[PDB]
Amino acid sequence: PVSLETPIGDEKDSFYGDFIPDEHLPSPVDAATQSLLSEELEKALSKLSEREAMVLKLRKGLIDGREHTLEEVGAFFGVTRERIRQIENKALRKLKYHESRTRKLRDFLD
Amino acid sequence: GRLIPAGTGSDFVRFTQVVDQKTLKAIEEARKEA
Amino acid sequence: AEPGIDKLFGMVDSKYRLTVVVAKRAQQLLRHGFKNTVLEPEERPKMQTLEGLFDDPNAVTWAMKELLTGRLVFGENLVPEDRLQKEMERLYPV
Amino acid sequence: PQEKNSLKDLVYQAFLRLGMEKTARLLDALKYYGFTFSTTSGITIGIDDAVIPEEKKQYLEEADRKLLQIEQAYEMGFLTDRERYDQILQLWTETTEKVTQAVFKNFEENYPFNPLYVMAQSGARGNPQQIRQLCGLRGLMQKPSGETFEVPVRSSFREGLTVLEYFISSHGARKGGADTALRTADSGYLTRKLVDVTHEIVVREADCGTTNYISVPLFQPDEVTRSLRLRKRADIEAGLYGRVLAREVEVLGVRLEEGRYLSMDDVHLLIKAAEAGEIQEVPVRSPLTCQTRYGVCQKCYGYDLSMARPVSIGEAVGIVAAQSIGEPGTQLT
Amino acid sequence: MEIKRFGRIREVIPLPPLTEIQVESYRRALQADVPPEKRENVGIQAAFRETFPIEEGLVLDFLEYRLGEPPFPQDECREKDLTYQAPLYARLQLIHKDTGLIKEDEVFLGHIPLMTEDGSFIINGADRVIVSQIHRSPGVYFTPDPARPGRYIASIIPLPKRGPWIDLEVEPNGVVSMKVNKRKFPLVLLLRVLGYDQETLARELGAYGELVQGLMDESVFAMRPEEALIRLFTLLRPGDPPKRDKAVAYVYGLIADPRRYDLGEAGRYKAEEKLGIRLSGRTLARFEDGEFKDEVFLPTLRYLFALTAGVPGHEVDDIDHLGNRRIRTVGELMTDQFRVGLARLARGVRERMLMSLTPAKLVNSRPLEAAIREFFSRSQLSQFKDETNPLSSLRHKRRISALGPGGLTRERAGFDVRDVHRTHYGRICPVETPEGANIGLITSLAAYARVDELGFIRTPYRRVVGGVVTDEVVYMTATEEDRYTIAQANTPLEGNRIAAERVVARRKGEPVIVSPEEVEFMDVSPKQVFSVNTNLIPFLEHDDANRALMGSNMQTQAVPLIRAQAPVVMTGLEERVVRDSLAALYAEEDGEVAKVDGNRIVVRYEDGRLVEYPLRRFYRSNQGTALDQRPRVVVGQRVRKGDLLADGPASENGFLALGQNVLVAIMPFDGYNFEDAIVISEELLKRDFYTSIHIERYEIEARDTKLGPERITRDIPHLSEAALRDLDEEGVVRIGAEVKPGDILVGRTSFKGESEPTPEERLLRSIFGEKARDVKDTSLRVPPGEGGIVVRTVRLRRGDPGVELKPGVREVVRVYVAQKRKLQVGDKLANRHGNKGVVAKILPVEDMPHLPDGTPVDVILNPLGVPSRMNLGQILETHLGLAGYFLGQRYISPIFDGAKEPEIKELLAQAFEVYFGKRKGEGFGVDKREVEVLRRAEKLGLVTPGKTPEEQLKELFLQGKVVLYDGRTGEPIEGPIVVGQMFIMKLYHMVEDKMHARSTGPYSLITQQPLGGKAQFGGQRFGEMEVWALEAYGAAHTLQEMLTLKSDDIEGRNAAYEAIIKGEDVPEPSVPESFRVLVKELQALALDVQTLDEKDNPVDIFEGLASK
Amino acid sequence: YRAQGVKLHDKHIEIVVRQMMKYVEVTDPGDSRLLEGQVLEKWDVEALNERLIAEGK
Amino acid sequence: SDPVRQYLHEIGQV
Amino acid sequence: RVDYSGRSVIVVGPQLKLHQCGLPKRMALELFKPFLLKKMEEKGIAPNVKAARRMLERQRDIKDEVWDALEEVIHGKVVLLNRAPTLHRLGIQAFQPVLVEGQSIQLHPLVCEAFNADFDGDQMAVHVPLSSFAQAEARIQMLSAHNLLSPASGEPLAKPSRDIILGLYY
DNA sequence: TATAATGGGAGCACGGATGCA
DNA sequence: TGCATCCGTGAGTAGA
Ligand SMILES: NC(=O)c1ccc[n+]([C@@H]2O[C@H](COP(=O)([O-])OP(=O)(O)OC[C@H]3O[C@@H](n4cnc5c(N)ncnc54)[C@H](O)[C@@H]3OP(=O)(O)OC[C@H]3O[C@@H](n4ccc(N)nc4=O)[C@H](O)[C@@H]3O)[C@@H](O)[C@H]2O)c1
Ligand SMILES: [Mg+2]
Ligand SMILES: [Mg+2]
Ligand SMILES: [Zn+2]
Repeated sequence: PVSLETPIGDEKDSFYGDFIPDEHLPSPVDAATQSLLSEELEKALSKLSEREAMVLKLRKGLIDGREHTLEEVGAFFGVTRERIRQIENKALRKLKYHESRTRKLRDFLD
Repeated sequence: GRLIPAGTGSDFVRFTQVVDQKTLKAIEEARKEA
Repeated sequence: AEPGIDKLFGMVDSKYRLTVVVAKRAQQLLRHGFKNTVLEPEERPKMQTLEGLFDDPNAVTWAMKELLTGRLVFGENLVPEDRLQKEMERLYPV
Repeated sequence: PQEKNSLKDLVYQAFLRLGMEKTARLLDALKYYGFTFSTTSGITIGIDDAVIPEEKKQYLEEADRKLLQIEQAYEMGFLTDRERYDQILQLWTETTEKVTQAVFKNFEENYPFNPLYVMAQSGARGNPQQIRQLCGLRGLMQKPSGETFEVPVRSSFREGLTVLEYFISSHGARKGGADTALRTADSGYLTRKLVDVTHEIVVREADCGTTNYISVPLFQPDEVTRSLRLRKRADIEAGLYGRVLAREVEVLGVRLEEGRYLSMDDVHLLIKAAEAGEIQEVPVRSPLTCQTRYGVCQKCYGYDLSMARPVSIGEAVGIVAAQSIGEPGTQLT
Repeated sequence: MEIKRFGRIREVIPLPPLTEIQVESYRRALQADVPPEKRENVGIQAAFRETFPIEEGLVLDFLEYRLGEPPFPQDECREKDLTYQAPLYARLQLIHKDTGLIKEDEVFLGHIPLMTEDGSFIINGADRVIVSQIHRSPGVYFTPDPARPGRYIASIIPLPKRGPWIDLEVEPNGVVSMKVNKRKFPLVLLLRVLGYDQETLARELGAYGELVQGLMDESVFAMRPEEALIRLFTLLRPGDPPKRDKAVAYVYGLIADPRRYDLGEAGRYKAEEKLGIRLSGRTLARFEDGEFKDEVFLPTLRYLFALTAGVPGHEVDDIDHLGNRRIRTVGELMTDQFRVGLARLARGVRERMLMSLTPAKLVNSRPLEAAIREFFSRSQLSQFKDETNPLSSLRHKRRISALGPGGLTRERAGFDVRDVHRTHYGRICPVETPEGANIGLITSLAAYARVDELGFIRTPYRRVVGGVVTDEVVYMTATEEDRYTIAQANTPLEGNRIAAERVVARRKGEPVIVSPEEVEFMDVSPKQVFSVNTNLIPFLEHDDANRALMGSNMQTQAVPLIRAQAPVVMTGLEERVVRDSLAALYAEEDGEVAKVDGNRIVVRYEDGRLVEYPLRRFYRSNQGTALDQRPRVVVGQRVRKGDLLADGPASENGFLALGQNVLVAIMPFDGYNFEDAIVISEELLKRDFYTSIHIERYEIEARDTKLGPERITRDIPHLSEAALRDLDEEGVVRIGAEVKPGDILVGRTSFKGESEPTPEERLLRSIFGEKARDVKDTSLRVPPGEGGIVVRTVRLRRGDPGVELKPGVREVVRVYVAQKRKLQVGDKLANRHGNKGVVAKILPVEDMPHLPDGTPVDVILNPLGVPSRMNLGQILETHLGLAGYFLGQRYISPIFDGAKEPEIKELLAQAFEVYFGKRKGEGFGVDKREVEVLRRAEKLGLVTPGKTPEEQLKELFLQGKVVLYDGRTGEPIEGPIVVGQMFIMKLYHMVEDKMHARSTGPYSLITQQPLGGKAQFGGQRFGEMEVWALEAYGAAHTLQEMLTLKSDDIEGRNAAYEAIIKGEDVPEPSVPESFRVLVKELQALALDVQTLDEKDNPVDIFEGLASK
Repeated sequence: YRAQGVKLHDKHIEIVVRQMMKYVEVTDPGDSRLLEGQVLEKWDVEALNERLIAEGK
Repeated sequence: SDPVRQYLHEIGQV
Repeated sequence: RVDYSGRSVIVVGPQLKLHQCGLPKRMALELFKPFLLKKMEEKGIAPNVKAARRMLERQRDIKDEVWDALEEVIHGKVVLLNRAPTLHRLGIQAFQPVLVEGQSIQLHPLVCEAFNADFDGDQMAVHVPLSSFAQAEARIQMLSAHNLLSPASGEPLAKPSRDIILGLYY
């Protein structure tokens, strides 16, 4: 490796490290984007029923961070795993419909 | 990175409040309520 | 020069106090969507677009013009902060 | 005729009387008409606009005459080497002055609308020295060691320098450049020092209620120490203007109350009073005497000099001081 | 058109080859054109002879070296980012004296960089110039002791890094003290080591009263030279065991060993000449027959004593005399680094000798290659070459730096070395120096000056014998020049004889009036006092030095123009510059032009051989100015030897063309020319004056990574055919394509990092049923404000012929983008007199001030720029330009010898006839407007009352003033205006390059603060002084924003951005990151920093993250 | 400054000069805890001194 | 002052 | 170093009012960019913020709607101009930007003396005050037309000079 | 892991605060 | 008490 303190200018005013960007911390734009994405997903999940939106939220990990299995979400709502699978299917279907009309979430696909 | 104690950051001028007469009387009658 | 700046300075013991008043008032206008303004319809700050005259979006232009009218009361310890904010939220929700 | 000083005074008076919105308007009008007329006025520079006064030749010839009277007096032993060199320097200094006066008198009498003359007189551009070098002689040049050459530069930039003259000039040019270069750093360092020592000083309160004050002398002992003379106007202004009176001052029938901020007019009045022998010194509130902790007070500081009105509490007067002192720093020779 | 040249002075000799200071120096260092046995002990030959033989295999010796041919030509070297260099081999014989063994082999020492034809190097693809270095000549000097007036210091100075400075002083106590390596000690002791006895010193130094008594010490003469040697060694080296052979070795290395201690050949000569002695070698003493024998010390101490005693013929030394300061050219510098690398290679040799051995086994050339590579790449004196125009390169090569390794540091240089010394005359230009912090530290070699074999700068003079000026020209150093009365070059001559009974001359720089009987020498020319640049300023005698400096320097900043012209008024150096700068192309022998193409010219010479000269076409210089040669001859044309085949960049028919000749009016215009700003006519754009070509080079790498290969591809995730439109099949933009900011130059995809999607990503991917790709778009795009036409694309791939990249790199693409830049607002213009300014207004032709015949002016310069600046050369240039504008001719008006007013007036009169008479014959009389203006001029004293209108207009014209109508109105400008032709250059500072803004962007790693500079998309520095300005206004919130929201408060800038795009008010700022950094760095220093609340409780600004 | 034609108000210089005088040196501790030759701010020693005058110390 | 010299000395004491 | 800042070459502004400065469009688009995004969303110009930014990324995707929008964004707002070295407080001053074509910042004549600015190739830096508070400070306290007198001597700092004096004298 | 080897090598200038004559 | 020593300091922004 090379030293971050390697001089740049001819006078000693300047370090090489100083021309090196930080790629780790999210830019203000990045942060803003994930914010708008959480808010837009939340806007789109309110056009569902509380149960089907909760099913998608528990299935994709938006709730506790973990993505639950169909048997677990079906055990949570007290229904059959096939039933919760179908509630999931119609939820996702309604989301695709509202998306098709509103155009709102498309831009976030990069 | 604090707000300096001079100009608009002075303890002399910085706590100054603005309120319009409508909101002012609206509060004034509410504190005259109790 | 900001219109009426001399009178504006006339109003306060310290110019920095003028600045604070104007800034806070503009925060209020911004928060309440201007619905709380002390300006009459014909006193409203205007901006000329392509289409036509629209309300001036600049809240500080507004706040200053308001301050010029006399309709605003400024000072220290006029009213508890939470109470002011709540009475304003009641009077002009948003 | 309106020149730099008259216009500056107009702006100041208009500030005092009409306020800053109006003065900004006046400034823009002055700007506009000034530019407009300067376009059509026919101001230009040809080589013939640098006018060599005939007198120069005479003044030169005469110099060469006295230049002999010194030389001879060296050979005969009446003059040392030092006294001779010093007499030559004095001669050429007085000659340089002579041809300057010649240049400007010639302009004023025969060519009052000459571009160089107008530019210099108005304050638009140029000072007498630069005009002299253009028209009269460049004058004396300095050696690298700093001591002056015996031979002046007789040429003007109009006439053009000899390569030897030119080379002689370059020493001074370079010493001047290196001096500027090395001075800006010392000025910078000084400024940062002053800022660091003064930064916490802010106007924190309207009055510290001190009874103490400083007395601004309106007179100074002369270098002859023969008598006391009135200080220069600007010195008095710089010590007085915008200050709060520490005590009531009664002069010329006018009563200046205690607590009064001295206007420029109040100051002029006091000066005229001192001229009439009614007062030799003015009691005044000062940061020197202020009892405010961590800064000064409004009364002790006086005017915010930028607004021509009492300073607003909260103003950082320390930084303003350090900057006000530091800024001219590169101009000190 | 016709060229009239003024001036009486005839130059007896032409200007010396202008780059010879580089060319000859390096030619001499390498000695490549000499057969190995015929080489002298100068140069890298000196290096080898000094390093070898290597003793204690047993002995390794050096026979000869050789330089091979360059493996690649120059253009190829620039293409592939290689170094233009030749292989270096050395024949070495390893000898064993015990074994009687001899093994002889030619070893490869690596490569050495070659200078090109023009005096520059190509180092890793970029052109570099090695700048010469002025310094104190080695030798023996005597300066006054600043502390004790009446006492002196003798100083013995060798070459840089050639051993210790030694000081001989006479101490207050009376004993003479020698100072070496910051250790004082009685000189007597060393004198005893040298074999001196008390009687010998009493003999020699006795002549000078009481001093030698201070030199006299009993105990010292008591002990033998051996004992005094060991005593001295114990004085110099405390703690080192006082063994005698150890002491001998050390003191030998210090004062004797030629491989350790070296005076220059310059230092040798100087010591000899000052002390009036003869030096056997280049060292202070010798080792002969087992003992030390003196050379320098006694003569030195002698001179010191004699000086102290006030003995005649002994004087102090001016250290700023150009006899005591010498130039170290490229050859000397490179040879010095060669000497270093070779000494290291030799340490490696000796080290390897102690462990079946040949030379190739004993020798590692890595340290040598490293010393050379380090000198050329990373030295301060090795400068990225200034090729903006050809003159800039020429000037670069002729630079003299007081800076660099083995020289002064900035701020450690007082007025002394920055000064113009009297001895600079004809040697170093008194004018051309940088303004600002480097003033006087960087200078330029004078036009006629030469650096001699000893490194001293010499200027030519003409021998004058008995008032007769011969054509014999002697080149003198400053010390030699100090002997003579030298007449000025403009001294009147009838034929070869001095025609004046009083002549202006110089004796030791002092101006003096003498007789032709007293004149020993005479100046060759005034040209010799100034640099090459300063010599291109007409009427320079009428320009104040400070502005002349600016014009002089700004000429090297001129951009080559597509329509470029030579000045209407030239000094006469314009052709020699183009010739020596190797810009243009010339015919080698007499001949006939066979073929002419845009790309190539083919010429058949007398001999009959058919020679093909290829032309460099739209090549990008270091500075991005376009360098290209254009054919100046047509098929079948008969050419002589030296005739011009092709014009280079910024050349018009082989004359230096740095700019344009425009018609100027000097007059204020509506504030648009306020404070040095300039108003120009739109017509200038219409005819493409001031239009310049610039080429930018963009580069991108695809390298092997751990997550996959990066690759150049047209297939870029989530991009429209709109976006990929101009991309070729491989992903690289096609030649000819116009690119604008945001456009793709080269497509590249990189494998995505190690990541798991956040729940939002998962849900989103579910909603759209689009699988997230393995790669992301890393494509090189045109940066903000850049772009143009793509004129070239180079591609280099791994696995391809003759191609090898840095380890890990699969492929490198370089795209070239050319732009034609019209003159625009903010671009910088300047004349040769140091009048400079930016274009603030471009007026339509109908608004320009115009002559009565309808001709509009091009440029309006403000007269207010003249009087305080005192540069009138531009005024005279303008008058001469008016005259030459109507006569259709150009002039050569050399410096200090050139067109005076009366001749300018003659030309102006002739011009007036053309200007006016044409109109009078066309059936037009004077205009009512002209009558009004004439009335005004009459009142101004410009014209004589009573004369006709035509006569008065002529009277104005002879003053270079014309009636000028206002384009806006048609009313005349109330007074008459100076209008004429001026030569104005467009400089390298273009607002296109400097305009930059940033909203948010990259942040620094540690500080979390915005990066710097346009290229990094950086933020402006708001530093201590600006903060002070905000404090002084008492704007607390603006300040707090600068300190937090707008820089390193992470939460704050994030929140601020989000809130601004939502239309919310900006949030209250929080703790700036650099403060947390300060706290943690202070914790690292074992100091506990604690932010507290008003109750003196700890406040956590780290929000729990750092506390267990 | 006057020599160079720079008009500058006295009070700016007076503020800095005031800072130059900010400190004092103890020539006797009296009843305080302070040491002879100790340097400190004039304000602090004035406060202390009036506290000790209030105590009768 | 110079650690190598010092260590050399100490070494030389045995 | 700070965000929301730029720099360019200054050029004389004779037409300008004392409180105004010429600011290039290309610069202003970047300096006020987030505001321009919000405004582009309020108007029809983009579905949302991200589309607006993407549309600003490529220079050929930019249309006059965004220019008029940017005009609406800066209305009433000021920017700070700064020239180094900043010797006294007047080395930073506040101006209302007038958007101009071309890449040079246009500076008012009467402020040159205070900035020690001239047209020989000087450059200035621009800063956007973000908050209503920063804008209040900027417009009331720092605005060019509000500081006419030297805090140092009390004499007019912004005053006729050069060509202005020349013409009035003439 | 065993012949014996035993001490390095390069390298301006001013003020202020303190230590030493 | 005064001479000598060690230590710290020497403008900004750009840019590279
Ligand atoms: N310097 C190189 O190594 C180099 C490499 C490659 C090519 N070139 C060419 O030479 C020109 C650059 O010359 P230099 O930079 O070496 O020297 P110079 O001062 O004469 O440069 C001319 C302009 O560059 C600007 N500059 C330089 N240093 C600057 C600093 N520290 N701050 C701001 N600007 C700086 C500047 O614009 C110069 O123009 P002027 O000298 O006429 O001054 C214009 C105004 O700028 C301000 N200013 C200047 C200088 C300093 N120190 N501070 C300032 O504030 C003032 O307001 C001034 O009125 C290139 O063109 C290239 O061809 C060199
Ligand atoms: Mg400038
Ligand atoms: Mg200027
Ligand atoms: Zn007070």
